[PDB]
Amino acid sequence: ILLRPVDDLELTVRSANCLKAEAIHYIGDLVQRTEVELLKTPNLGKKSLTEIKDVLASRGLSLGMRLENWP
Amino acid sequence: FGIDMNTDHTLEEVGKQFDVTRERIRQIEAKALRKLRHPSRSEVLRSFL
DNA sequence: GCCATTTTCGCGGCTATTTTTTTACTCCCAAAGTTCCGCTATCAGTTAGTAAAAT
RNA sequence: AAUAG
Repeated sequence: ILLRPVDDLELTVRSANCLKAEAIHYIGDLVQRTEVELLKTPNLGKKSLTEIKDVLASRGLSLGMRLENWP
Repeated sequence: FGIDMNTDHTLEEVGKQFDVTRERIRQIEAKALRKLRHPSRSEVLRSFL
């Protein structure tokens, strides 16, 4: 799951484009940032973050999980 | 595409289903193909190529 | 009209594996149906652009 | 046809 790219998350066009603009390439990268990075992402709206956290809740993960030895 | 049917159909009679709209049927077909092209639900069908 | 003799008819084991065959030969013409290239024209699909909507 | 059983 962690090694899977963000393109497996079924994100919207704007959400995927914003995450690519932030150069997030893997799920582990995204789940290591919380709102500290995502809410400050340019062009990333308020409803977008709600959608992302709903998706992660569907996948059983959350934001800002602390993982060692990544990558 | 004619799946589970005797004949294939063009956009006109597919629109004839509920809303006769070629531009709409074309958009929904494109959306369906885009969702089926997502790697989350296409690894099963990828093995048949 | 039955007793014998001659004439057809059908038969002669099961599994494998190596590998083609070959003569013989008019012509022309007019009439008819078919094909192949090129062009037209229509419809449907695809794609580019722009406005509508949402963040 | 030839060959093996």
